[PDB]
Amino acid sequence: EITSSETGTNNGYYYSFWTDGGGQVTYTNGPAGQYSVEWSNSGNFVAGKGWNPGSSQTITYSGEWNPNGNSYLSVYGWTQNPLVEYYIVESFSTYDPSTGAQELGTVETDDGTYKIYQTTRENAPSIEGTATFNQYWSVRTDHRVGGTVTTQNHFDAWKNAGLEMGTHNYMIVATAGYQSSGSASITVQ
Ligand SMILES: [Zn+2]
Ligand SMILES: [Zn+2]
Repeated sequence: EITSSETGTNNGYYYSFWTDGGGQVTYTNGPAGQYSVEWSNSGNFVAGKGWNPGSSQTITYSGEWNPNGNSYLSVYGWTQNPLVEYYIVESFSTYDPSTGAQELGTVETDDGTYKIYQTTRENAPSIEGTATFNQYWSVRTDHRVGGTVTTQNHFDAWKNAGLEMGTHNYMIVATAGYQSSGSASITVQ
């Protein structure tokens, strides 16, 4: 359906499709909370459906995620003032996003354990344009596709660990890839 970056609202869900234009990345909206993405020798992309703005709602999602190479399935979003990109990583394939970060703790929620990390990005694409911003990570120890994410438990754990959150911008269930191929079909319930 679309092959270049776009945001909108479809069947009552915010959607964000971002690609740096590398290889081929194809996104489609489905009924209700559903989206599909297919990608071949991609650059960096992030795609999904959810809310704008995010509250700190309990997310339920279903579907399938079939990467061949580097990909993450995550609750993904932004805060503003301060500018923060955050990830609650449910699965990653061939590359752990927290590589080269101090573990700041763990949080137990939704029948799993998540390792907490903070990174910085310098002169990087953001919802505000080229910027410097912190990235917060919750990375599940037992990878899964589907289930419940109690986002407030992650936000509270990050704040407990001294990681400041801003005003919530969007929050989506995202499929991310980098220099990989794959497909995914995800429904936000
Ligand atoms: Zn995995
Ligand atoms: Zn398992």
